[PDB]
Amino acid sequence: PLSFHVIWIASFKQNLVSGWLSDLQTHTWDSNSSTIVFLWPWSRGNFSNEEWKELETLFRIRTIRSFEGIRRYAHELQFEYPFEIQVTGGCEGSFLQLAYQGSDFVSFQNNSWLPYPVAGNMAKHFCKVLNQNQHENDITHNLLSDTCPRFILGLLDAGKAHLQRQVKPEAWLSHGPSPGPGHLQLVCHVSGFYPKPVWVMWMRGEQEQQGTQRGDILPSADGTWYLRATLEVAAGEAADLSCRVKHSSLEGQDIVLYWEGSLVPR
Amino acid sequence: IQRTPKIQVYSRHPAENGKSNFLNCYVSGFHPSDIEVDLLKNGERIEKVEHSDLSFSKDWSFYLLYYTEFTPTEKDEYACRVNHVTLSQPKIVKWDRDM
Ligand SMILES: CCCCCCCC/C=C\CCCCCCCC(=O)OC[C@@H](O)COP(=O)(O)OCC[N+](C)(C)C
Repeated sequence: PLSFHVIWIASFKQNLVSGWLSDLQTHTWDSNSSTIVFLWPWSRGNFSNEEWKELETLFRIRTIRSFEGIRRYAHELQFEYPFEIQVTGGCEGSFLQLAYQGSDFVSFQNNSWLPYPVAGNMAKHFCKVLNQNQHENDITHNLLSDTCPRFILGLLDAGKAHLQRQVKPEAWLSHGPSPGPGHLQLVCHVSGFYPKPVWVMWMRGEQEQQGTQRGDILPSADGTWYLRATLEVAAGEAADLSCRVKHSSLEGQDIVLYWEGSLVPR
Repeated sequence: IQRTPKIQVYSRHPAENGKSNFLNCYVSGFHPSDIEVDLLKNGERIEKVEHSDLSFSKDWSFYLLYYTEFTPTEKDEYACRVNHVTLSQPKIVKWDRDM
């Protein structure tokens, strides 16, 4: 799923705007500077210095209008403090969605804001406020249908270098903390890999051990990923087990670690 | 609808005593976004901790990565301590390593 999107987090105080290529953050908005911070050289995409100036001014008046806009309309819409508004919008096909208090609330479809039905009349009356200026809704449409597609094309091009790099995983073995009585928990850690897709299993020779429980893939600050895979086994049955890792960056040469040495012990 | 954080603790590299490493605490799946997260060394707060920009998942729940550069010793225990409106008390998750 190749997509770019912008998110807005506003808490009622706190106002955060950032841009994302899926998991990867590419832009940040600094309000006091009132500028768009580019997190990578290629974050500018194939867009020129002057066109970025244009986008900043749009981001300028739009964020501050909307932030203060919510800030003013609260009592009307029965918004009780504290509350949070989140929106995300971008393209892949386009989308723009707003949540209130962590739930689906309204979304932008074609040319106007429509209330999610399960969100009551509170959402419908927010849509009346949001659908006042039709021209401003028309600007929103064009941002999503025109600007965002153009942008994501340049961005992927300019970022192709970074985006299609291969970083080899490293792996290691340890004892897991919560084994049942008579049992051990073997854990195989895999870190430092990019891109994300990865394969890891506990093995007895060529036989994959189907008890292998793979955790979530977790991020590292350097942009690589982390995963742990655990296997519960009877203690008298942990001999000859190995952890096998496959990854695009290894070109066929799996990492293979063996449950042995002080781990066994002896 | 309030959502309590999931808290996962991990190191960037295998633990090797006297070798520089990174300690991570990934806190996710929570709502509202107001949260307090500390990395602890021997029960004491670690001063220089960085975190990612606040973001959220498809289901609108928030997530953050906290991390710090550190050098483990035989003696030291590390953990992540989290407080959130969903928690009647700060929740503490240890860094499990073999020593
Ligand atoms: C500064 C970080 C982001 C840099 C992005 C640069 C590239 C621009 C690319 C494509 C165009 C943008 C696509 C998404 C825009 C969606 C339309 C749109 O209006 O999105 C704006 C929001 O995302 C940001 O803040 P708000 O304006 O406060 O949120 C909506 C306002 N409200 C009144 C509806 C609540």
